[PDB]
Amino acid sequence: ELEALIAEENALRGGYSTPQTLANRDRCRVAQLALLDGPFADLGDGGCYGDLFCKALKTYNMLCFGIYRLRDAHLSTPSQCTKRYVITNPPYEFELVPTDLIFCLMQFDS
Amino acid sequence: TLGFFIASDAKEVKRAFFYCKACHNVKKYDSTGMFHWCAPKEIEKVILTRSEAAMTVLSGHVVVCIFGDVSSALIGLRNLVMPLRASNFHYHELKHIVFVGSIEYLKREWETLHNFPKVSILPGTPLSRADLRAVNINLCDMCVILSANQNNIDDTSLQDKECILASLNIKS
Amino acid sequence: AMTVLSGHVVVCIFGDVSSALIGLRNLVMPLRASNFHYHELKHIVFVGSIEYLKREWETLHNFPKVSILPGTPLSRADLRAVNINLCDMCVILSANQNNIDDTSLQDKECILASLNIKS
Amino acid sequence: VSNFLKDFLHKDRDDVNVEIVFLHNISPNLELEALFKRHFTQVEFYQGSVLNPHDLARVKIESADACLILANKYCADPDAEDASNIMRVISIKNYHPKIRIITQMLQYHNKAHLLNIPS
Repeated sequence: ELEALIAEENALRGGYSTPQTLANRDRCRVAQLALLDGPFADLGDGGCYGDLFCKALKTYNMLCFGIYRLRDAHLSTPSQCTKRYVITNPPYEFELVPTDLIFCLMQFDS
Repeated sequence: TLGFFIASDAKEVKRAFFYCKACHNVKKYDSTGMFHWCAPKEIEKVILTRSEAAMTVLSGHVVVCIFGDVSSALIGLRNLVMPLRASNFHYHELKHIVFVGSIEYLKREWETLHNFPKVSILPGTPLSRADLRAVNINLCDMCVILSANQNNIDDTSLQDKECILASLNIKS
Repeated sequence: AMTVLSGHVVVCIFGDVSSALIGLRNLVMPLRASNFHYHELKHIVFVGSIEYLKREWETLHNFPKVSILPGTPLSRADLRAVNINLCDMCVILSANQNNIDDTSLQDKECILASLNIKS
Repeated sequence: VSNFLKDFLHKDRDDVNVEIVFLHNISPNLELEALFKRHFTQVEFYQGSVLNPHDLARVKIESADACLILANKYCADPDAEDASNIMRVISIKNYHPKIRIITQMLQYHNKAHLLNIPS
């Protein structure tokens, strides 16, 4: 419908707020969360990814679908590199480190 | 109901189909209400000088460095701004967008962007360190380097020179 | 939009500031002959680029009922403003008769405009 | 090439056992071919691009003493030529970071870009 409206007018047309549009506002958005100080901080210290996924889905209806991890996280020696790589859909037994980011689809709340 | 799965192999996907429990006043949005919308504004209101951009404080924003000319093909930056202005984001969570680049190309493409809330223009060059320091490039959430000059070159490998030079300049 | 056009002629022109001249006088002169009464004359609206119509206006400014819409034939808003559903005829012309590597691609604008109007 | 070979392969130069390998994608014309034939015992030409790592491997860039990049002094846009030369430097240093590079730069404000390469 938005495609047809844009095709017709070649622009975006504003409109007054109605309950139907405000209901249409509720969607899910892509985000990254850090395990440093969130509610999952205790689970992020060596815990398994499956427990994090189950807790996030059951509590906040949040769908975790990937880890974004520092390149030198597996090295014993400390490093100053802040580059991170992508792990897509890790298994249940995949371990976690506190310096990780979690891809997630978060719901809309007012 | 069709469902979309992420899986290593297609054989395990079939288990989802043969599974049984026995065995185991003011306009703030568009007409559709799916994107943030604002009253149209002239391009003169959003253009910032280097000193004026220095006075304002930008943090957690997006900087789009554009290599474009007055006679180059249009990228279509609306497709870049529309995902960042969806209604599932609150107004305070919207990221400020600063287009750093030539003013002629942005004048050409402004007539599809003037309905979005927080967009600003820096008429400079992505290869100049003064413009990048004025926009607080060390505090931005993301820097997107785009090259509108997608014209054919005798060597295709030389079509990425501006982007690579800008990336190394920003990193250095 | 304020004025009401019915039983008129809409000429949708694909032209640029540096394109060959069609010579639209040859289109307007048959429609302005004296064997038609003044009330039977059909209003003519040229929808297209304003530069090309400025180039060719100096041979058209002596005819009674001619109007200009500086827009694009491929835009539905311009066609709705001119009341395309009430016109007696819509004439789609392409002034960009320049040579193309493939000649079969010289009719793309006219075909796209025709399908857009039909849809 | 004529000037560089005239100075480099001068007769009064002390005895140096150095061979010159010209890597260039554009095939030489008749006069360049004749010039290479006059110095066939010390000068070789190969067709390829610096930006392609395979062509760098063909000319044994990992064992070369130095890489010399010549600029097009007669170009419409000096900035484009400078950017192309800087990208060639980037490619060569990416293949082998320890090689010595002598490059020609047209504009003075562009050589600062060479400070952005870590190698």
